[PDB]
Amino acid sequence: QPCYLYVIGMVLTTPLPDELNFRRRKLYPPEDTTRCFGILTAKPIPQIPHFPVYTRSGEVTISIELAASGFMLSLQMLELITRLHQYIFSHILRLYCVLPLNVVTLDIDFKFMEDIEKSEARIGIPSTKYTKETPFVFKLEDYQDAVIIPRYRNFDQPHRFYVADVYTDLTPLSKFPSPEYETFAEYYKTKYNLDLTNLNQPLLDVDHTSSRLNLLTPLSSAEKRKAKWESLQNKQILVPELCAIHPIPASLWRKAVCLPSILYRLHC
RNA sequence: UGCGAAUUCGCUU
RNA sequence: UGCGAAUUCGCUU
Repeated sequence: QPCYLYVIGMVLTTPLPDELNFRRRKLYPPEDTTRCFGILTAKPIPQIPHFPVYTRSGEVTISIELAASGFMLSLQMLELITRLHQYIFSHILRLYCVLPLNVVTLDIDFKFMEDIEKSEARIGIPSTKYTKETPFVFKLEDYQDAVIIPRYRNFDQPHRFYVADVYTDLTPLSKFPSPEYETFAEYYKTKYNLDLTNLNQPLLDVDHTSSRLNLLTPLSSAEKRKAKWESLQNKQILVPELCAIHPIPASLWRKAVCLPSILYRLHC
């Protein structure tokens, strides 16, 4: 049997208005980045009507458009698409084929997949050898569209964070929030015993990547505790030298988290 | 919107 | 060894 390839078209048709931007976020139109997701099927898809997913940035209209049909794919290629599929749900979201598309005309982003398979920060936390002679080097560009994880805690279940702001006015030698430490560098030294080989780097603003499965629609003592918690998490200021960059870029992570909504919608 | 701890209560016959 | 409610605390920077 041949193949059918659909694009999951996303547009932010209604951006979050100021009065609903409680966590005062930056809005992120999906349509601003060319890479996105798609569905590879054996049987064709019945043209579903446009439907909204409610995301951090506003109301995104989802549309399922046909990209190709009646073509073939090699076993090796299917094995790759497949592995990726399992990776998206087991590792990215921690939950026939969902795969990434990208221009060169949208198409299967095999290279991107090859990079995910090749990256050392794809499953957990990679090791590094920063020394005085081989210092951590900060390239701003690597933190524009990025998702990072702390290298120094949660080995078994790494938390992942959107880079929300690069604070260039800050350094690990800037004053630390809590009184018990003079500086960021001291905090990580006294507490985690981490030495920094770069004391000029900017610091990072973060935003948790976690989401509610179901976004098809727009509080107890449980949200009352998860309040202060999730709030403190997003008030955390991170040091790049201490964070690994995730192979999946942020702007696609934003799109990936709409996937469980969309597939639920399509199966009904 | 998590990992845990304690305390006090509701639902069964 | 569940479904919920309230109260008070621990872990992040």
